[PDB]
Amino acid sequence: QVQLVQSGGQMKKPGESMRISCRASGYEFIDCTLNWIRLAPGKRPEWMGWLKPRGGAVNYCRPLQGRVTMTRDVYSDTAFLELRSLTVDDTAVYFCTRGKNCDYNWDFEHWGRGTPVIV
Amino acid sequence: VQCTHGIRPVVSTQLLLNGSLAEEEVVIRSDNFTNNAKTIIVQLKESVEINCTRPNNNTRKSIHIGPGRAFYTTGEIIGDIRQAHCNISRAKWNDTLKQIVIKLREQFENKTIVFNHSSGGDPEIVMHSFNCGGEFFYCNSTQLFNSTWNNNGNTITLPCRIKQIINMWQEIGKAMYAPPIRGQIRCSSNITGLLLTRDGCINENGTEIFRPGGGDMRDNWRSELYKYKVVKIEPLGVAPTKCKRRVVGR
Amino acid sequence: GIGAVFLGFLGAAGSTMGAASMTLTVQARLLLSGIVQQQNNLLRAPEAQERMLQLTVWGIKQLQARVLAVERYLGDQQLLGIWGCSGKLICCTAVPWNASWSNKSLDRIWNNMTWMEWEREIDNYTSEIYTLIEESQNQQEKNEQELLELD
Amino acid sequence: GIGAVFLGFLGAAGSTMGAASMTLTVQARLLLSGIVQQQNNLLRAPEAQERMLQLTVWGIKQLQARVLAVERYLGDQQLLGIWGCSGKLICCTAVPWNASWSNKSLDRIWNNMTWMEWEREIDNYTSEIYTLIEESQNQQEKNEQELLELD
Amino acid sequence: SVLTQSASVSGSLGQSVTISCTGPNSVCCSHKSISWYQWPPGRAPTLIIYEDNERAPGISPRFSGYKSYWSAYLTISDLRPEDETTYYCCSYTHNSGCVFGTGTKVSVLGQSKANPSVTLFPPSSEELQANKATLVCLISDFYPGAVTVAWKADSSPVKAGVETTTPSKQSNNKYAASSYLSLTPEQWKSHRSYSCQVTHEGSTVEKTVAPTE
Amino acid sequence: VLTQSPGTLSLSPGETAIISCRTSQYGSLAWYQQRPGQAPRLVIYSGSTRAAGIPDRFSGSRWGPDYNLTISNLESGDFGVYYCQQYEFFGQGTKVQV
Amino acid sequence: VEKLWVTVYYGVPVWKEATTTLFCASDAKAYDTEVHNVWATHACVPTDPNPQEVVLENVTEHFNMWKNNMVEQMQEDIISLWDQSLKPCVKLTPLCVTLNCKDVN
Amino acid sequence: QGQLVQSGAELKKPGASVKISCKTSGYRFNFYHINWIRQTAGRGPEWMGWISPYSGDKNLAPAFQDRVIMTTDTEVPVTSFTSTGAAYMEIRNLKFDDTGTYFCAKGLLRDGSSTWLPYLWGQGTLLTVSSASTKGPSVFPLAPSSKSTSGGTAALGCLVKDYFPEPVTVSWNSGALTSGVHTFPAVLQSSGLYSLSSVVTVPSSSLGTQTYICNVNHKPSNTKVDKRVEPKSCDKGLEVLF
Ligand SMILES: *[C@@H]1O[C@H](CO)[C@@H](O[C@@H]2O[C@H](CO)[C@@H](O[C@@H]3O[C@H](CO[C@H]4O[C@H](CO[C@H]5O[C@H](CO)[C@@H](O)[C@H](O)[C@@H]5O)[C@@H](O)[C@H](O[C@H]5O[C@H](CO)[C@@H](O)[C@H](O)[C@@H]5O)[C@@H]4O)[C@@H](O)[C@H](O[C@H]4O[C@H](CO)[C@@H](O)[C@H](O)[C@@H]4O[C@H]4O[C@H](CO)[C@@H](O)[C@H](O)[C@@H]4O[C@H]4O[C@H](CO)[C@@H](O)[C@H](O)[C@@H]4O)[C@@H]3O)[C@H](O)[C@H]2NC(C)=O)[C@H](O)[C@H]1NC(C)=O
Ligand SMILES: *[C@@H]1O[C@H](CO)[C@@H](O[C@@H]2O[C@H](CO)[C@@H](O[C@@H]3O[C@H](CO[C@H]4O[C@H](CO)[C@@H](O)[C@H](O[C@H]5O[C@H](CO)[C@@H](O)[C@H](O)[C@@H]5O)[C@@H]4O)[C@@H](O)[C@H](O[C@H]4O[C@H](CO)[C@@H](O)[C@H](O)[C@@H]4O[C@H]4O[C@H](CO)[C@@H](O)[C@H](O)[C@@H]4O[C@H]4O[C@H](CO)[C@@H](O)[C@H](O)[C@@H]4O)[C@@H]3O)[C@H](O)[C@H]2NC(C)=O)[C@H](O)[C@H]1NC(C)=O
Ligand SMILES: *[C@@H]1O[C@H](CO)[C@@H](O[C@@H]2O[C@H](CO)[C@@H](O[C@@H]3O[C@H](CO[C@H]4O[C@H](CO)[C@@H](O)[C@H](O[C@H]5O[C@H](CO)[C@@H](O)[C@H](O)[C@@H]5O[C@H]5O[C@H](CO)[C@@H](O)[C@H](O)[C@@H]5O)[C@@H]4O)[C@@H](O)[C@H](O[C@H]4O[C@H](CO)[C@@H](O)[C@H](O)[C@@H]4O[C@H]4O[C@H](CO)[C@@H](O)[C@H](O)[C@@H]4O)[C@@H]3O)[C@H](O)[C@H]2NC(C)=O)[C@H](O)[C@H]1NC(C)=O
Ligand SMILES: *[C@@H]1O[C@H](CO)[C@@H](O[C@@H]2O[C@H](CO)[C@@H](O[C@@H]3O[C@H](CO[C@H]4O[C@H](CO[C@H]5O[C@H](CO)[C@@H](O)[C@H](O)[C@@H]5O)[C@@H](O)[C@H](O[C@H]5O[C@H](CO)[C@@H](O)[C@H](O)[C@@H]5O)[C@@H]4O)[C@@H](O)[C@H](O[C@H]4O[C@H](CO)[C@@H](O)[C@H](O)[C@@H]4O)[C@@H]3O)[C@H](O)[C@H]2NC(C)=O)[C@H](O)[C@H]1NC(C)=O
Ligand SMILES: *[C@@H]1O[C@H](CO)[C@@H](O[C@@H]2O[C@H](CO)[C@@H](O[C@@H]3O[C@H](CO)[C@@H](O)[C@H](O[C@H]4O[C@H](CO)[C@@H](O)[C@H](O)[C@@H]4O)[C@@H]3O)[C@H](O)[C@H]2NC(C)=O)[C@H](O)[C@H]1NC(C)=O
Ligand SMILES: *[C@@H]1O[C@H](CO)[C@@H](O[C@@H]2O[C@H](CO)[C@@H](O[C@@H]3O[C@H](CO)[C@@H](O)[C@H](O)[C@@H]3O)[C@H](O)[C@H]2NC(C)=O)[C@H](O)[C@H]1NC(C)=O
Ligand SMILES: *[C@@H]1O[C@H](CO)[C@@H](O[C@@H]2O[C@H](CO)[C@@H](O[C@@H]3O[C@H](CO)[C@@H](O)[C@H](O)[C@@H]3O)[C@H](O)[C@H]2NC(C)=O)[C@H](O)[C@H]1NC(C)=O
Ligand SMILES: *[C@@H]1O[C@H](CO)[C@@H](O[C@@H]2O[C@H](CO)[C@@H](O)[C@H](O)[C@H]2NC(C)=O)[C@H](O)[C@H]1NC(C)=O
Ligand SMILES: *[C@@H]1O[C@H](CO)[C@@H](O[C@@H]2O[C@H](CO)[C@@H](O)[C@H](O)[C@H]2NC(C)=O)[C@H](O)[C@H]1NC(C)=O
Ligand SMILES: *[C@@H]1O[C@H](CO)[C@@H](O)[C@H](O)[C@H]1NC(C)=O
Ligand SMILES: *[C@@H]1O[C@H](CO)[C@@H](O)[C@H](O)[C@H]1NC(C)=O
Ligand SMILES: *[C@@H]1O[C@H](CO)[C@@H](O)[C@H](O)[C@H]1NC(C)=O
Ligand SMILES: *[C@@H]1O[C@H](CO)[C@@H](O)[C@H](O)[C@H]1NC(C)=O
Ligand SMILES: *[C@@H]1O[C@H](CO)[C@@H](O)[C@H](O)[C@H]1NC(C)=O
Repeated sequence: QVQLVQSGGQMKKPGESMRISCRASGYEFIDCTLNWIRLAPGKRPEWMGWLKPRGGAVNYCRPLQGRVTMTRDVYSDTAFLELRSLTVDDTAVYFCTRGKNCDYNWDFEHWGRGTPVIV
Repeated sequence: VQCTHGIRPVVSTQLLLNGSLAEEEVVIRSDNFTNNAKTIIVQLKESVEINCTRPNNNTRKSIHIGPGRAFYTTGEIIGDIRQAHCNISRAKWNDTLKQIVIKLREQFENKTIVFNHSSGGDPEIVMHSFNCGGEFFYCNSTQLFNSTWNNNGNTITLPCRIKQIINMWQEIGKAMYAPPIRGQIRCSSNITGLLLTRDGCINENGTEIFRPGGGDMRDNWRSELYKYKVVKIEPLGVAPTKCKRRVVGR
Repeated sequence: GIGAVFLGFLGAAGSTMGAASMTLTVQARLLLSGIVQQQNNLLRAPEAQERMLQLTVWGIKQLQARVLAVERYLGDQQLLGIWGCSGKLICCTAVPWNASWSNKSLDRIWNNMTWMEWEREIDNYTSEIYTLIEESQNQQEKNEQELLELD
Repeated sequence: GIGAVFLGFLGAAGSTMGAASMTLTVQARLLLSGIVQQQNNLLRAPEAQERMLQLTVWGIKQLQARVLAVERYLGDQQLLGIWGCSGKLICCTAVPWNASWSNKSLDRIWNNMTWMEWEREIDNYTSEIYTLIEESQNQQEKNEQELLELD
Repeated sequence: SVLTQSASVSGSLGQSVTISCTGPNSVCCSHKSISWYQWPPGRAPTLIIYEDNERAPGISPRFSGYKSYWSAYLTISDLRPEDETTYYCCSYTHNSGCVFGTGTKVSVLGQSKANPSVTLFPPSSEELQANKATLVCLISDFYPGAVTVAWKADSSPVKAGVETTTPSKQSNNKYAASSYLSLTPEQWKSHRSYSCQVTHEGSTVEKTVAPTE
Repeated sequence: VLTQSPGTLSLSPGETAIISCRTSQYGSLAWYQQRPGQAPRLVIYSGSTRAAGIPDRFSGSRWGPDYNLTISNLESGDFGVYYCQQYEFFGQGTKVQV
Repeated sequence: VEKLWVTVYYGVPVWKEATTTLFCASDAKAYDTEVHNVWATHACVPTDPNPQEVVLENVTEHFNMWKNNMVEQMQEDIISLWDQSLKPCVKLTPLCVTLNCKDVN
Repeated sequence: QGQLVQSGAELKKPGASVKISCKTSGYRFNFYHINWIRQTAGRGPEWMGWISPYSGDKNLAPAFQDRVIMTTDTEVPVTSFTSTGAAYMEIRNLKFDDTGTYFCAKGLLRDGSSTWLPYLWGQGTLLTVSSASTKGPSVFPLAPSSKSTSGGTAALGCLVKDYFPEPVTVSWNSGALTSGVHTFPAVLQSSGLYSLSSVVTVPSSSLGTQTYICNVNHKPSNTKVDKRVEPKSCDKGLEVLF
């Protein structure tokens, strides 16, 4: 059993900054790696990047590089996602997930919860 | 063997210091290279010496919180106030980067390669951290990792910050205060390899980016303990040969 | 020559089953005392702090592993006992060779396969084999007894 | 049939001394390795926290008892050695049967009493008996020596 | 060759037959090992027995072997029709040095033979524009391998340009053979309808074919 | 890079469907399925292997450039959109409706 | 062959992939000079002067650095030593006082 | 449990060099010897010599001791129990009778009496040695002719003429045709050329449903010419079926 939950509806105008939450339980937070997905309606599920929660080591995709900012806080088991310079391109809902095991991250067995975002 | 070779348990965050060098030509090691969430370990053939220092001549000051114990700190600074750093030949370093790219192009396509500063994380990861004479450094390694290597003088001085309150292994509200070391300190490490992390979103220009990894610590040991493996001996074994248990008579 | 000269621990790992049949003492020794000779000898170095501050982190790593090595060793010596042959190294039985274990012939077993290789091909049956030797002893142990009564 | 089939640990507890004389291996095995086979096998379950947080409360309960089991076992193997017979299970001596130990006859000893029952009736003399076998070896050990000198 | 091994031997079906090896003391047979192979003509060799007594791996007990001080022997038993091949033996020691045998056309007998099936293919239109005219006679499904070719042109004896073959063993442990006839388009065209003769079991077979057809 | 074919994907509860996916380089295959309110649900973690709560119907089956996911005996929960995932990449995906 | 029989052998050259509690060797020039406290180095045995190794002929073992427990053992150890060595050392818990900091030049 | 492959037919001339190697699979190359045997029609299958890929010890035949020299490459492991490797045998100062079907052969045991004696055998790549030129197998079709009018078959195959040297091979529909395969070898004319043919078995009822073509080739000439049998014809046994 490994629960996951995030924030909710937060409307913003293009060219601004935002921030969301992603609390989790059921495992050694720092041991297993996390990641996000910019799943667009109609379009292909776009990957954003991953994060190692122990040291904070990260990896970002080019279209989201500079804009995206993945963070965390083990004192609260909560992985943050900050995103500046907003557009219509990135209006869709986001989802934070982890792999089936620490051994392999790309087998997403555990996903997040609905997070409405409006632009 | 009965025991391994001498494994110096140094703990760094970006470059691999005082380890063992490659034997023939430099080598690159990863679990899977498509697994962009997997650390690329490099092992140098030629070690590149890196000199470092905290130039300040410090004075110890024992403030006794007691009863039978005191908290030591820098009373003052005898002389000029200066910045900690690390010196390395940029010729040696980038001619070493030549060693790497050609063996990097072996695992990848002959497509041109680029190096970059760390995307993010704690000062531990985003900066070359290490102990030098008892004090913990955090060198800003943008300089060593900012280059594009294709086909068709002076030296480097990396700025460093000293931290005293530190948390190795990222423990549960458990931190360690290293007391200041008296006077100035100057130490010299051999870069023997390092850790890279690929950016898994291949681009037209791109082409393939590699920034200093070092989130987990298990690789520091893999970098040396790769040579070895453990087995359990099982000396008992049964096999047929024409011979009965000599009981044709009793 | 070859059997009367030096070889080394685990040297015949990739040598034929027949070849290895000379270099048993090599890997029949040091199963225990491979470390108790070295430990006692190297530990009496002029330190005088053997087990200082009572026991430590290396304290249990050794004892948890010291106490293993012997029972692990005494497990194989218990088999030699319970099979009635602690002459070690080599010992025949009345238990015949069920070809269901390996249909193959003698010639190639000792001169082409190696023990690492062989014990694999026979791994699954070893349990059934080992249990046959125990029941081979007890038949003999009762047959001994019966004759102790009448003479 | 009966001696070549299954029985079980301590099965002949209430069986005659003669009956039990077949099922020794059953209770001659597992004296040690009864637990080291099971421990090593069951402990390598996918836990990866064998001896985590160093040693604990179950830490000593086992090792204090692990280290017992072997010396306890090696005590009986030391007797087999010091009586000159580590063939185990069954072994004759020159020490004759002092009827002061038990005046009773052969017929009923092996076919009516059980070992639990018997070892009780003979418990008090065992000390004197055991010491007789040791002095039986040493007579033989000197008699061996004397002949090593002259041939 | 050096070692003398019986060149000819035969045996009926369901029975046994023996092949022997002999030579000077140097090449046979005391203090020397002896081997036996089932070397098929047209295919890769197979191994039979070697200790000398111990069989080869994956070989039936039917094959036995013996060695006297002067000669070696091989006893295949309860025969099969797939055994019609040739057999060589060898002489060797531990340090070295295979001295191969002269071989043996063994002959498995007592089997139900069969009549052949012929297909005469004439040259096509494009081939004749090369220019060259070639008549190719085929033979299949027949054993033992024995055929006597007799081309005929204008129903006269053809002595010039005789292309014939030896019967090669087919994959079903039976035999197969082919035949040709080099000829110029000048004679080929205008030659009163061709023919092609072949025979087995003393019963001749033929298929006459036309030029302009 | 992934080529998830084909696109239309509309059938009855009493039928069978097979979704293909193409790639240049090798990798670790997987599959998902979206729902009203719900997010993508994993159904395959190696290729041959199934996820939790997955019957024998979900047949993964081809060692070659073309890999497919078959879910015979369709149902009402099967409506939604699927995607094929290989490492960081994703498939075009396909929506099946009422 | 003949009436073949099982015969048992003790001392065969056979092993299996395994994991178990290792132990550490120290250095001679390291232990002798005090260096006061240093990790948990003092509690180790000394390494043998003769760096003894035996080469294995005709073997080709499989190695995979990534799944190697010696490193899951190494860091396990490395952390344990630190914690225990700092167990007795001075606690700075009351120094959580409000620090009135001016900067330096 | 393994298999061996070799070097293809390398045509050379009397008074030249020719190299013939052997590469392994499914077994430890170092663990076993590598023997060499040809198939001289005049002499017989003469054994040339063996060599140890581990100890580098040899034992050549005094016939070619000075002539030939053997050598081996390193071993490339696949698993902990299997591997791959290479071995060689070059021969200079050639004559005419140095010919036949050449076999490489792995030993039988790692130890014992019959250590070096071969168990597993190679392909058998034929070798001729003459100063004459080389001619390509011009492929052409044949006018169809039935084998049996009772059963109902429509036999068809391709024809090769005037080729040199052996071997030549045929596969139908690029390895996409299984049953009904029948081939045979060639013979040397008075002129000095080899020539062969092929044949297949299919019914005369269904003609234009399946399509077959002969993928003919030749290693020394370097060509892979293809052909197809023209169905439009008139014979004796095939017109009764139509
Ligand atoms: C990769 O590998 C490289 C290579 O190994 C690593 O680089 C190495 O790093 C280590 C540590 O990080 C260095 O070792 C320390 O060196 C310092 C300084 O060196 C002293 O000695 C030099 C000459 O060597 C002499 O001594 C050695 C033995 O140390 C002896 O073998 C030799 O024959 C010779 O006799 C001097 O040149 C040096 O500088 C002096 O001169 C300068 C002008 O020339 C002047 O500016 C300096 O101020 C100084 O006067 C210096 O004297 C050592 O201090 C240190 O030893 C400390 O630690 C041990 C263990 O605890 C202790 O026994 C020592 O006594 C000493 O600790 C006390 O003394 C310190 C002052 O000496 C003081 O600062 C400490 O706080 C401590 O004080 C305590 O004890 C005193 C009583 O002793 C008490 O009164 C106090 O109250 C207090 O309680 C180590 O030896 C290597 O030098 C360095 N190597 C190289 C080539 O750079 C690299 O780090 C690795 N990479 C990574 C990532 O790990
Ligand atoms: C990390 O990165 C790794 C890479 O560094 C990556 O590992 C690789 O992953 C792939 C896929 O996941 C593995 O599979 C390979 O797939 C090839 C498919 O080719 C077949 O299909 C083609 C299209 O259908 C055909 O075109 C092709 O040729 C045929 O068709 C032609 C049509 O014209 C025709 O002309 C041809 O003549 C031919 O008939 C073929 O049919 C496959 O080819 C590939 O190579 C294997 O086969 C080769 C011979 O064709 C061998 O030379 C080669 O060595 C491969 O052999 C496999 O089997 C051997 C015996 O078991 C093993 O010794 C080999 O190691 C290899 O083992 C694979 O199969 C084992 C079966 O039990 C399996 O247990 C192994 O685990 C392994 O899967 C090969 O099969 C590829 O093997 C992986 N490794 C490498 C080094 O590439 C990995 O996925 C990444 N992730 C992780 C977590 O590791
Ligand atoms: C014992 O006592 C305990 C007491 O603790 C009891 O348990 C607690 O009860 C609490 C309340 O009863 C509960 O706390 C709250 O839970 C909220 C659940 O979220 C719903 O509402 C949000 C909107 O607030 C909505 O976004 C969510 O989902 C929408 O989107 C998903 C996306 O997939 C849809 O699937 C879903 O349908 C839904 O609506 C969307 O779809 C419909 C169509 O279906 C459309 O019509 C809609 O338009 C829409 O698109 C959930 O539905 C949680 O949201 C609360 O947290 C928010 O609010 C607080 C302030 O109220 C704020 O501080 C938070 O940060 C967060 O704010 C965010 O939302 C704001 C809007 O409200 C927005 O303005 C902000 O910017 C933020 O984005 C709140 O946490 C608590 O969880 C439970 N505890 C447990 C453990 O269960 C317990 O019941 C008692 N037991 C007994 C026996 O008595
Ligand atoms: C790793 O694996 C490899 C491969 O599996 C394994 O190598 C095998 O090792 C076994 C055991 O040693 C070998 O088996 C033996 O083979 C002997 C055949 O070689 C003899 O003959 C050679 C030919 O000499 C003749 O010809 C030359 C000129 O050509 C002439 O000058 C000579 O006078 C002679 O006429 C000879 O060169 C060879 O020499 C060996 O010894 C010399 C020293 O004397 C040494 O310097 C060489 O390097 C070489 O080792 C040798 O004399 C065979 O005779 C021998 O037979 C004896 O034992 C068997 C049973 O054991 C009896 O049946 C028999 O009667 C004899 O008593 C035995 O069969 C096998 O050939 C190897 N195979 C390969 C491929 O190398 C390694 O040992 C393995 N290593 C480890 C560590 O495990
Ligand atoms: C290494 O990797 C990085 C990250 O992927 C990659 O990033 C690009 O670097 C260029 C610099 O050449 C960035 O362009 C500018 O850089 C300057 C510093 O030189 C910054 O000050 C700029 O940021 C400010 O200004 C912008 C407007 O000019 C503002 O929009 C912004 O919010 C800041 O206020 C600016 O970043 C370029 O932006 C990034 N690209 C991305 C996607 O972040 C770099 O090229 C790589 N280099 C190598 C050698 O590998
Ligand atoms: C293990 O080996 C024992 C013998 O040591 C096997 O027991 C014997 O098995 C044979 C069957 O192979 C029994 O029957 C006899 O077989 C021969 C032909 O095979 C036939 O000529 C006889 O008339 C009879 O059918 C034989 O009775 C039996 N012996 C006993 C005492 O029961 C045993 O089967 C082997 N088991 C395995 C798993 O290999
Ligand atoms: C234990 O058994 C030994 C013999 O194995 C006993 O020693 C022997 O005991 C007898 C007495 O019973 C000694 O004397 C002889 O007795 C018979 C009649 O009993 C008599 O005919 C003889 O003339 C003589 O009296 C005998 O000498 C003695 N043997 C030795 C070597 O001393 C021993 O007494 C037994 N002890 C116990 C506690 O049972
Ligand atoms: C020279 O470098 C270029 C890159 O600057 C190489 O081009 C790559 O070639 C590989 C195949 O060899 C392709 O997979 C890459 O996509 C190419 N990348 C780019 C950016 O062009 C080129 O191959 C190199 N040439 C040599 C001879 O080394
Ligand atoms: C590589 O070349 C591409 C163009 O081929 C550059 O791409 C631009 O990247 C910026 C972000 O930094 C985007 O806003 C632009 O839209 C991109 N333009 C195009 C035409 O793609 C990229 O900057 C180049 N990279 C480097 C390091 O010079
Ligand atoms: C043992 O049996 C298998 C078939 O089960 C066979 O392939 C193998 O060759 C046999 N081995 C021997 C030595 O006969
Ligand atoms: C021994 O021979 C058998 C077949 O006879 C073979 O399967 C096995 O691989 C051989 N052993 C070695 C080490 O080659
Ligand atoms: C042994 O002696 C006791 C008396 O001390 C007697 O009651 C008992 O019956 C005797 N046993 C035998 C078997 O004679
Ligand atoms: C055996 O017999 C004796 C007397 O002959 C008796 O005292 C003893 O109780 C009997 N044992 C049992 C178990 O009944
Ligand atoms: C720097 O700060 C110190 C703090 O005591 C002060 O005394 C000094 O004057 C400052 N330097 C300058 C240049 O103002």
